[PDB]
Amino acid sequence: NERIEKLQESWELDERWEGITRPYSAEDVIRLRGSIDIEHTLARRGAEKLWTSLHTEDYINALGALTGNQAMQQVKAGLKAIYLSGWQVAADANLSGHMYPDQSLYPANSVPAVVKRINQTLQRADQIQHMEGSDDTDYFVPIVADAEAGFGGQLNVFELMKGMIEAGASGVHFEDQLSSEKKCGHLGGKVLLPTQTAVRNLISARLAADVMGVPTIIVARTDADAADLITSDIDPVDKAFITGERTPEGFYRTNAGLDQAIARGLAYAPYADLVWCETSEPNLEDAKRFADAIHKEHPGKLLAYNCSPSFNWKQLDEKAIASFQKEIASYGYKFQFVTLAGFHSLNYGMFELARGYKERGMAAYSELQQAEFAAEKHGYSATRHQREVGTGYFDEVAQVITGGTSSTTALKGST
Amino acid sequence: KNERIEKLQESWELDERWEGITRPYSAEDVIRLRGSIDIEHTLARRGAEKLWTSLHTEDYINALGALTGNQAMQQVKAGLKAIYLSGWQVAADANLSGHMYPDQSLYPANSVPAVVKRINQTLQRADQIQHMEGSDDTDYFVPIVADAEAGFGGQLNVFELMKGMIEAGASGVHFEDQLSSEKKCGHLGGKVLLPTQTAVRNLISARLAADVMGVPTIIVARTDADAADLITSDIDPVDKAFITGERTPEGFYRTNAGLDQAIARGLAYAPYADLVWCETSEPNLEDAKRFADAIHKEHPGKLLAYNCSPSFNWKQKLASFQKEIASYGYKFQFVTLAGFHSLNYGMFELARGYKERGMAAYSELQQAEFAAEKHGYSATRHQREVGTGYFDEVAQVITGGTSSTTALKGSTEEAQF
Amino acid sequence: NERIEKLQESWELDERWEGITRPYSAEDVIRLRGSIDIEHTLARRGAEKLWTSLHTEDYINALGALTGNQAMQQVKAGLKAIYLSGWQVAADANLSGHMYPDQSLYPANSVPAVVKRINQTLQRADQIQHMEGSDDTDYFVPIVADAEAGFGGQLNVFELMKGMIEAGASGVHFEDQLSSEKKCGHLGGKVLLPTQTAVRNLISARLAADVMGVPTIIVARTDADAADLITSDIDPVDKAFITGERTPEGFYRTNAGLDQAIARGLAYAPYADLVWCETSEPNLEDAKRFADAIHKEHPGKLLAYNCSPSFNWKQLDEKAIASFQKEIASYGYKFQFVTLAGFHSLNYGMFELARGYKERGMAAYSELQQAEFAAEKHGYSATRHQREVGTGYFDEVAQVITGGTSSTTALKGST
Amino acid sequence: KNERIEKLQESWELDERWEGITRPYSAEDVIRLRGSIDIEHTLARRGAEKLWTSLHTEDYINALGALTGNQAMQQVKAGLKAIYLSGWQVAADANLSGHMYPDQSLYPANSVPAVVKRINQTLQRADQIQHMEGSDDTDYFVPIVADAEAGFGGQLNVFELMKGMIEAGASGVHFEDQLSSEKKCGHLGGKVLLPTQTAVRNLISARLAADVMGVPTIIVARTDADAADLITSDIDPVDKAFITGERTPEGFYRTNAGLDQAIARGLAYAPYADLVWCETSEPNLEDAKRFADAIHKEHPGKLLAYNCSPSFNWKQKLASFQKEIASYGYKFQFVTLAGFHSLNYGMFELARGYKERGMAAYSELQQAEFAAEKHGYSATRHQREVGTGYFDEVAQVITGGTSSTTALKGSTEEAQF
Ligand SMILES: [Mg+2]
Ligand SMILES: [Mg+2]
Ligand SMILES: [Mg+2]
Ligand SMILES: [Mg+2]
Repeated sequence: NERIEKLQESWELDERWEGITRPYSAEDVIRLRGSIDIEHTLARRGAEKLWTSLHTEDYINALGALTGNQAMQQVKAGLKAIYLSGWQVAADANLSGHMYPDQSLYPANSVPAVVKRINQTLQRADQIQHMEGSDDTDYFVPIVADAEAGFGGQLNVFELMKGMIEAGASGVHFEDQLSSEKKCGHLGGKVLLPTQTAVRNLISARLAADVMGVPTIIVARTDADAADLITSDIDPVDKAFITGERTPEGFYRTNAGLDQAIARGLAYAPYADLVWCETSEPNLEDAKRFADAIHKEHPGKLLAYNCSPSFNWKQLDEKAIASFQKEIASYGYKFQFVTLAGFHSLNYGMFELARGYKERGMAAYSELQQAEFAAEKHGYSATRHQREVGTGYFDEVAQVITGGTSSTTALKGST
Repeated sequence: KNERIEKLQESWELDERWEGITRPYSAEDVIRLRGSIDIEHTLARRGAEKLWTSLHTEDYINALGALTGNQAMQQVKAGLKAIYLSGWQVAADANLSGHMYPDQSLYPANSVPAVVKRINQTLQRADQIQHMEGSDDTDYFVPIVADAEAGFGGQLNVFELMKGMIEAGASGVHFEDQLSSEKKCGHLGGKVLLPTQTAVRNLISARLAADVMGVPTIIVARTDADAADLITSDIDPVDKAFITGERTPEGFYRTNAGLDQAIARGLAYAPYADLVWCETSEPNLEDAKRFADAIHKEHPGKLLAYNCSPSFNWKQKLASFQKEIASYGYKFQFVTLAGFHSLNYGMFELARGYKERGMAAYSELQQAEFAAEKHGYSATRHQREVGTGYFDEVAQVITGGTSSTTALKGSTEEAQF
Repeated sequence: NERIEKLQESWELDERWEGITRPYSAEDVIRLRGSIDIEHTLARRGAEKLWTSLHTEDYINALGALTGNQAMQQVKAGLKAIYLSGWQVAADANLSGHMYPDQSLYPANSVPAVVKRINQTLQRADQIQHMEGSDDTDYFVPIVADAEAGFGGQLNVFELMKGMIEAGASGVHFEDQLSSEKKCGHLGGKVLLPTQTAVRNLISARLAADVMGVPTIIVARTDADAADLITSDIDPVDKAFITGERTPEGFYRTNAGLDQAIARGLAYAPYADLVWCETSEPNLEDAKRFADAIHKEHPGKLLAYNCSPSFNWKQLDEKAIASFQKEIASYGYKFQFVTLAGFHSLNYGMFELARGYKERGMAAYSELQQAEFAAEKHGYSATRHQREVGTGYFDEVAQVITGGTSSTTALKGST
Repeated sequence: KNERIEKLQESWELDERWEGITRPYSAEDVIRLRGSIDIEHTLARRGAEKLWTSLHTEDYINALGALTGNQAMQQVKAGLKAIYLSGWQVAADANLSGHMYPDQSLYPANSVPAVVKRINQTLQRADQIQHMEGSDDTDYFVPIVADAEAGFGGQLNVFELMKGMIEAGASGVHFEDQLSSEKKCGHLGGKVLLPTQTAVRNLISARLAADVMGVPTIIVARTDADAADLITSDIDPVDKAFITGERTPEGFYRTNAGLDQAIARGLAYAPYADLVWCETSEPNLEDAKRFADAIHKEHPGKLLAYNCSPSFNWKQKLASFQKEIASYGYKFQFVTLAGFHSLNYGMFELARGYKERGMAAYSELQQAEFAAEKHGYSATRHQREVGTGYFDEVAQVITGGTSSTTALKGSTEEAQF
């Protein structure tokens, strides 16, 4: 009854949970935890640090990362969150090793492997700085990871959520698409789950976070803006949008648009810490519309916005773009992210370098290196590549093990 | 048995591929170790045949380090004729432990083979998108040259590692004469050489594995003996010329590190490898010429390999470097850590841009990506790049074309691109 | 047009494909293969060897294996196929490392990792025998692997099938359950896919087998015997069984039983090489019923039967059990398998050994060892444990590399 | 900094845990290497504390090799108080390459940690099923003792491996004094010893890693020097007593293999380990007594570890063996390859049964499983065993109990069991 107490208590009495329904008991959670409590330091400090930041910052902008090096540069650049894109993992970082489109094709433990990758890189960055006493950068920046539609049912979602926390994610996002026909937000052929089925996914995620004993941030996303199909008419709430027309597959045609997005947003809002409307373009008016509707029933709900590379941020005007993030943080969009920054950064950079190189050999490469040296004074250390990867950290381990007598120390003698 | 031994025996004596190569074992030994069936390894064969051919056809072949499928994919698209696979890059950002490590054989031994397989599956999906659309004649199956470090242990770990590289579809593999338990990056201190006889055993085990796998995989013998001023032992008469007599606390022996200790190693290894690589501390034309001249006196025409390392300050303005050393026999040239510097510098520049100017910094990259299209860059159309069109073609074939949930038709990539 | 030829030809003209519909062109397959052909020796010889065996044997009985050692003993015992149970992988051999029930909880590339495991063990067994010339056992025995419901949609099935072939499976089985609510055949709460959706999975698998250029054997399984729920009324064919009643989730109540099993079996039969009816008990009468109905429309269709450890093969009579397999091979069930033999073999053996050991120490262990020695003369080599794992094979590699001068050879000096 | 150094410094000087243990490094060094935060490792701590406690409380602790969660799970259920994790078994049937290997460090170095994590996740699910039902008071969190072989390389690979073991929730880890590139099973020929100073460095690196991970993980120093008649080098004065002068082609040195070379190693290692293990070629009571007496003269009460190996013909009928050697100080006793013999013999007996008598052979096993239930065997009810009841309880909590698709109600395990 005492482990149940120090849980039921926190719910009642913690501002962290104001405007959050949990339609299970603290008795249920402790029945599923098993007989002991396992601490998850990284995911707990993470969840706490992201929650603080979202209330103490004007807003928090992130870029997608599909490597720990990529995330380490985000953090050395001064970003205060990391976005783990399911698209990017599908494209270049999943456990199958295949390039896939964004249709839940990869094995469901792929994203959590990348979260652990990122945290292990950040820890090494922290270990190097600590040993040196060379700077006071907090490398443990919260990671917000894509759980797509949970890769199947309520129990897959549960397992996935447990995986994300084990890995040490600070926040996870679930979308109201059908796992079986899941797509990129900015592709056609999207299929919605009944509102109740999307709400059961969100309860599942939170119950998983409760069993793991961690206040992980849960983002509810809706695809209901473009999505004009749904799997069932079973929820009265959705009958308001169905035409009655049906595809061969059996799915139901629906009136997509900001109305459906808004219907989902208010339904999911009592079960999420942030709400996120996938949009087909970066329309300020629609962002404001979407926000207001949520805020009427859910005053000061933290909202999230995908500043998508699937948009042409130029066909949009130049001064509007410089001010977009500040402009939408205004409406309540306190977590903002460029989903595919890492994919475009990675492909653009290697294509331009390989072409410089094919055309002009090491001259081309010396342009990167020189660009690297000029960037040292701004906090780019990766130019000194052996230090960046912790060659100095492992030298110090060798000196401690050998009491200083090692002749095979790496850094002294290096060229 | 005599059946399979003879196809093998024939090819060893007839194919110009194995000219100037010794095998100190027999076809009978190879078939004894193979098992009762022959398993085909299509991409490893086609790659080894293509890489060899292009080494005897091009002025030279120049590569960059790839640490992801996408990176390798942009290298092919831009016109490069091989992919270098850096174990350093894998240590740092792409190994199966998920840790950031320095170049010291700390990662799990099957890591580079995993990245080889990744790269190959990316290239296969790139071809499949091209094939389906009949929209270009690009060969996306370019040879991968993979880092086997010092083999992660002895002669059997080398055997296993060499087999892994080939199953994953590597065309070339390099082994270095360092002690595995003390392995380092070429450009760090505290390198410990293996006795020469021991370095020769590893290249022999490497050739046994490729013969057993029935694939003519390229082997690059690498020596670290330019900067490495320790050897595990005085057992090999050939190494006594360079041993000072001084021992370390650990029991290692001091050697006179230099170009001569490298020339000694290069000539020991040249019979047992298809290319030879001397690691160097600076881009020195006269060391490269002397090392080449020393190798060509005993193996005229021997293919040589040069690491144009990012550990050097490319401020040698006396470019024209690749052409110059290619004229000395250096046909395979690669910038080991290109992938790490590209990825790392790239995100840092964008992230700093982003902190400062928000979505304006993102717009600049998009608009640089559109500008690269005339050069043949397609990743700005990213749904097509990762094969959304290919999986809609799979969907349409399964449903006979009634599929309602096809992806591209009604995507922001149709309207806005 | 010539790679299309040496495909369209095989279909028309190969007995292997008699009574098999492919509702796509050879043009479609070659459009998806890409520009070259990759040989898969193991999966091709496998598919050929299993197909031969099923026509040249009275029938083929298998046991479930969740390790390569387990499969090596099956083969040294004289079995001619191996059954890769999705249940067992869920229980003790999946890439997540968790014990799960049989509800598609594990990552979707888990089963193909176990097929590659098994083939790598068998190859080592073949390499040892070859080197020695000590016996002529064919260790490359066909593996028949569980693809559950494909872990999502038509494209997951496709990817999974490709995975199974890459791994070197000789046969794969897909079931007409909903991936999202998938269960063990012998559990409650089963949910059927529309017949057309189960038929699209099977086309998907075969198209994948066609792109991979391998005549992989495809088993269609139905859960329609116990399963009394279905996801949609969209297929006219299924309206014959729905009551019109609906659960909260939205699913449709159905009249389960041999009639529904038979409806699915004839629907799936033109798209599969074997048909398999999951049954709630080992009823000879129902097995015969099921067979006859299939054979009327599909004369001499190869059928498959799960002799399930979920049955009490004793509450069944003793002489009926000794003759069951021969009895049902009679009706056309030429592929028969004990799904969970490996799970029960593994848990029973370790529990009885640990208890013997707790009670009587090394005396207990010497009973196993003595049981092991008596079993040598029947073809159990694992008693000589260093040879079993290829210590001799790697010694011979060391002698070849060193030209015989090795002083660190393993076997000479062994105790 | 002084904060964290002192909790550490305190515990080293006060806790009876570290009595008779040297650290040749400082708390300051440990905190310098940790990073800026303390990460907790619950199962590694609770396990190390439980294993230590039970080693000072029980006549002795006896274990069998587990190579799967299920196997470990049956060992706990049957009443055993630890699980041995064999690297040999992992080589053979349970490593991350998926190959069958002999005991020679050919598998990927993160393999045993993966099996440690597997076993722990199985035990966690076993507890969760027990907890949910309030149906027994069994402690399923029994200490796992894991094989780190010779570390897969040098002092840094040992450091990394020791960290992996702890993250995965190992309670104890053993390191052996063999050369990694030549590692063997204890009972094969061609074992090559590391110089003593080198074996000591590895146990020091092992303790640094556990101190840095802030967990009191048990370390077992193992010596192979009873049968191993080669050493890599003559560098260590302590080893000159046993070196004959004869060198091998490879440069290894001949040593006088025996109990004396083992006693020399055991006493070198005892200061740097929590238990000491002498590998032996036969179950000899007088060697075990002499080895124990030699260790207890310098470290009275030192905990000792005995491998009751399946490589021996248990026909020593002069059982009562475990009690006898436990009386000599051998508190941790384990049958390394039990899991492999259990799994292998078990399927072969069943498969031969099955070829001969079909489903009658299966019925016998079922009926043996029912007979074991009175002893407390539950796996015959297999849907419950793998937690079908636990995931139906998860389903009911998510749906508030309207779930139609719960699994057990209307299963053959309800009716027929
Ligand atoms: Mg996504
Ligand atoms: Mg390297
Ligand atoms: Mg199954
Ligand atoms: Mg071992």
